[PDB]
Amino acid sequence: GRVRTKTVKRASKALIERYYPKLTLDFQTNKRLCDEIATIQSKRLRNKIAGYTTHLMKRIQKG
Amino acid sequence: KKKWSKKSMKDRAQHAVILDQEKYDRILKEVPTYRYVSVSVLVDRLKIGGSLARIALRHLEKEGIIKPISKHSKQAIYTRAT
Amino acid sequence: TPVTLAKVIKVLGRTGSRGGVTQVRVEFLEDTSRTIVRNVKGPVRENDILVLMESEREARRLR
Amino acid sequence: AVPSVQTFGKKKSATAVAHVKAGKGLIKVNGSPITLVEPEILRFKVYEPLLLVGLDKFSNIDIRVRVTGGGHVSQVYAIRQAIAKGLVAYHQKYVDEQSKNELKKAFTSYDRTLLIADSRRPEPKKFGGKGARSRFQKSYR
Amino acid sequence: IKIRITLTSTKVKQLENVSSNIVKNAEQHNLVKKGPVRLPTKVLKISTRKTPNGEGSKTWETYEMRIHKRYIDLEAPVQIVKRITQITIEPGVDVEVVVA
Amino acid sequence: FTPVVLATPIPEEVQQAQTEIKLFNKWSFEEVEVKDASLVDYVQVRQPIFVAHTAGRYANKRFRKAQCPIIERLTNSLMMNGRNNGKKLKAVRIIKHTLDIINVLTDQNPIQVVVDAITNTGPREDTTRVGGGGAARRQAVDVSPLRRVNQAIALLTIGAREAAFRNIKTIAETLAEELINAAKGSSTSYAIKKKDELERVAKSNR
Amino acid sequence: SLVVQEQGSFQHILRLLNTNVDGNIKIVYALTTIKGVGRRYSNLVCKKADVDLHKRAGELTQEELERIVQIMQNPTHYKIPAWFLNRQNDITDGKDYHTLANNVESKLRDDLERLKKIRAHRGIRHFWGLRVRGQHTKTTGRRRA
Amino acid sequence: ATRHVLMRQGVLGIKVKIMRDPAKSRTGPKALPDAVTIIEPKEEEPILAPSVKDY
Amino acid sequence: PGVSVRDVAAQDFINAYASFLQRQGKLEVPGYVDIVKTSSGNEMPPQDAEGWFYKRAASVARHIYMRKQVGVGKLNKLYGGAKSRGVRPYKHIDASGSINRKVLQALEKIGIVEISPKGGRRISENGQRDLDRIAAQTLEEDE
RNA sequence: CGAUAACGAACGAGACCUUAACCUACUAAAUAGUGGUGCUAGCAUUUGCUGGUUAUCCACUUCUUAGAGGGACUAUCGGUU
RNA sequence: GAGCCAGCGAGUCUAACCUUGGCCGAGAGGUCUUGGUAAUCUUGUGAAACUCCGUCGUGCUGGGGAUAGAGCAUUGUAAUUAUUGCUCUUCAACGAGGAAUUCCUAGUAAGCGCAAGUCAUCAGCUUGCGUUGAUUACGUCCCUGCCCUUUGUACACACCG
Repeated sequence: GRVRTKTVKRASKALIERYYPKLTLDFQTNKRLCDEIATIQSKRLRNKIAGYTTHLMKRIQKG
Repeated sequence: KKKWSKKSMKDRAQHAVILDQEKYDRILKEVPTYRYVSVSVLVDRLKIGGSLARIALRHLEKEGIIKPISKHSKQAIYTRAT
Repeated sequence: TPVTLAKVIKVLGRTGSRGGVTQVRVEFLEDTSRTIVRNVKGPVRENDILVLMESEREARRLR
Repeated sequence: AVPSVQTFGKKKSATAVAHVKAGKGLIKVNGSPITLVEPEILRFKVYEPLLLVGLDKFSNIDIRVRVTGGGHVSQVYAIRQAIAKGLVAYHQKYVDEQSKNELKKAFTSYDRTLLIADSRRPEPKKFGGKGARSRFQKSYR
Repeated sequence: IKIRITLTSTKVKQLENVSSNIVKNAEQHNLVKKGPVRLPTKVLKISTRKTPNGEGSKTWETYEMRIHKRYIDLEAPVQIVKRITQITIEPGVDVEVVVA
Repeated sequence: FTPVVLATPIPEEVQQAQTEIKLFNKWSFEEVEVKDASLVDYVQVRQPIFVAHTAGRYANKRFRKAQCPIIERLTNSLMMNGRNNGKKLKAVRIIKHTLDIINVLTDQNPIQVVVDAITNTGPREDTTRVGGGGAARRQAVDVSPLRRVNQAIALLTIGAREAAFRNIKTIAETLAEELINAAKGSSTSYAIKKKDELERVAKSNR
Repeated sequence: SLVVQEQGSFQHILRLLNTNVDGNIKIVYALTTIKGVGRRYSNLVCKKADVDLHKRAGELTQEELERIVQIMQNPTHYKIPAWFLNRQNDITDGKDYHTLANNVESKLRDDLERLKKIRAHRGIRHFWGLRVRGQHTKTTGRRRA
Repeated sequence: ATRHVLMRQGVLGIKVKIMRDPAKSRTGPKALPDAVTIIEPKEEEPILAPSVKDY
Repeated sequence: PGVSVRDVAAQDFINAYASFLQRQGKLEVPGYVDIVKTSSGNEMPPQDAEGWFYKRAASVARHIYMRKQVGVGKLNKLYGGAKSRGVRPYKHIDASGSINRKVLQALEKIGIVEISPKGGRRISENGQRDLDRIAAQTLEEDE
């Protein structure tokens, strides 16, 4: 299935904790700021983290 | 050993492999009113070997009664002329 | 061969002891909105027409 | 100079590269014209795009194709993908986007394979069997 | 003079920094060249059983040795040639030059 | 219509196939409206093709085999029994000859005769197992339209195959006569006999 | 395309060298029906006999058939390459012979009993009815005994 | 590492496995895939007004 | 328009060429024709027994012309094929090098082919002109 | 996901690596190809088509390889929770 | 008879490997040469199945090729209980397989051949490669077994208790 592990979810959680203004709802810019703002040893992992952060930013923007 | 088959005899068909004047004018007058014609049609409906069937197909498409629509090998397809 | 043409509007679920059959809700086309619930062999989903060799039976379940 | 492009069509192992330019309306494949592809039914299969759009779009353009790799039928699919991509490339490069897009719309609405390629790349074989999934046989007694 | 340098190793990044300092040395000295012609990689496969004895499942392992080969063509007079050969000896990579 | 020429000459009949409507070499995929409103949407017309061979990704999803062209499904069913695995070229060859045989006889559209035949030989009610414990029993149920299509094509192909086995009547013509028999409804065709056998056993175990 | 009507010249069966031969079939495979001759030698000797292969067996002439058998019992005279023969460099003469319809089983028994009388391995295997060519005999072939 | 050792009663196998720290690698991956770093953004005192500093 | 073997079809052209050569005088024949199986794998000899040398000749002239340089080895791997090794599974096997050498030497005699350096044979200009010119004659033959 | 006498953790899974696919975007190359020039063969010659040619050179990297890289994260939309 | 298209991969230095070409031989094979330490030459591995034409004819028959007989070559110090190959001849079971049972959900099954491992010679074996390419599901626990929980137990070499 498309479910994701705790490294993804906790990383996404922490980035939205202390970087909510600097990022946004756009998958592309979230990836292109993720690459530098958090050192990640896997490109596929970076993409997964970016996707979940955008999921949570859509949730935050309505409610 | 055991077989699980029966293997009885049959006619051991005597399809012609050469012909005579009776078979010749027979096939000349009887092969029309056969909207579909092929090697197998002549064999099963006229009780002739498949070589005669093929050679007669060449003969009949040369004079012109049977109109081919496909002259592909292993399957020959003819109508009749009208 | 008097048959009945009826259309599945809902699929209830797989039945048979081996998941080999299904339960469906089927609406008669002649005299519409008179429903019935019946069985199917092959793959099927909603809105799907099906011939019935009789109309007046409803097998509930099976093992 | 010349108005010309060079595209391709891939397959299982077959790559068919096609050069297109302004000519006199000729089509060739391995130096042999389009009517000599010779699976003799797949011939119509490779005629299909130009029949869909009509030979009007081939009036003063010459296409020459060269093919390698795999079976006869794989070569055929590679050829038709190559000429479809090359015609759409020619109308991307010099002719207007309207003609290109309606052309490509017809090609895709007929079949996705003429432009996009079959990505079913073959699975390897593993041990334990003759193939990728089929194991040999179990015996107990 | 018409030399050809070639490298025949397996440790990729070693070979690649070798080719890189070679070509930047060559281009800083402003010498003709081709690029690093990267040949097809050759994978040596040895496929055998895991089991020393005969029993267990028939489980096969396939070990591989990946070999990478590169080469460049150069022109330079003999003194700079021999200095270029005696420099850029990085371990793991095997090197050889030929002429004509 | 105008016959347009180019530097490489093309045959004029295929130019005709180009200008009006795509077809076979001869036959017209239109006016093949089927009689069974159940089996429509699980047959495939009004998207014509020249060849009965294409690398359609049909077995990835569930009902993508319904969107496959029906005559392609017939070809795909013909190549089996081991020795004829693969060999789609001989499959489409046998289809070409079979359709020509059907159309020299019964002079309407042989595509029409294959769709009327498959909806004729559709099995409509089947039977299924109930377990029991110690002993198994049956119970008769209804059938999906897609399964009618699949069963009809399987029945027709296998009947023509075993009819063609060990006799002079070639597979093309034996398929054609099986098709026209199933088309009219013959009670002499393998397909119809297996069909009403199954419907009878269903009726019993109703 | 050639069609011609066969009259009483045809015969359903015929005779060649102490062996019945079937008409109503192709001559080359009719010849193969005779023992001591297979498809190769039959086709070869029909070409050397200079006669139609397309024609069947029963509808042939006695001059054709005697010409054929004349070739068959002295082939090397009729310029056959001398490696077609089924007994080349015979043990008793060193000549290249062709054994035929009746002589085949005879000469078979002849060289077999030669091995049997010189007490050779192959001879004793032929005697007991075992396998002679070094086969495995443990597993395969129980349904001959 | 794997080793054999011979006592009078027979052989004893020893094996040793040592996982070093990734961060001290000095060549290769300096980390682990399921380990990531979340660097701190320096918080900023706000504008409090619009204003400009010229060069 | 201009014509070449690649412009004309394959089997009919070889048929027309081999027929032209069988009518065209004295080519060359080995002498062991109507004897041999043309391979090690072919379980029988050919059917057009008086023919089939000319078919082989026409095909090799076409084949060499399409290509640049070939050898009797390449020709054997080309013209042979599957063998039924009885019970044992099929296998590729090479055809009769004597047949291919002899048809090539016949072609060198008539001059269609020409021995070529860097190994092999090659189409001559005489071979080039008469092969292409027979191709021109053949695609107008049907009318 | 959360529920909660449990809190916080570790191994396994996932992550990771290889291989297969995509890149007409970078580095490029007679030990891979492409086009063009000359030399040259054939057919039609009317404009052309099909070829051969490493010392004939000129250019390009789409196909071919490899290096660094990019790309998919279920993106977007609609239901369901 | 013609057409006739792959991919993975292996190769000689103080040795005798892959071997192209041309010449002889029906063929196996021999011969004199060549190229290659390899994207370079073997090799575009011109593979097979396939297609196009004909011959065949429903005939244990041109299906099928065990079984045997004679001869010609190669490998090897040595081939005898035939290494292998080539040629001719002999042409037996086998007419789709009984209770049963195996593998399989996509370029997968299945058909097809190819290289490598073994190797002086010997593939019906294996490991990989590509060529042609389906039908049938998107489910269930009914069979065979697995995982978690609840429950029962006179079980603990643990239900073969």
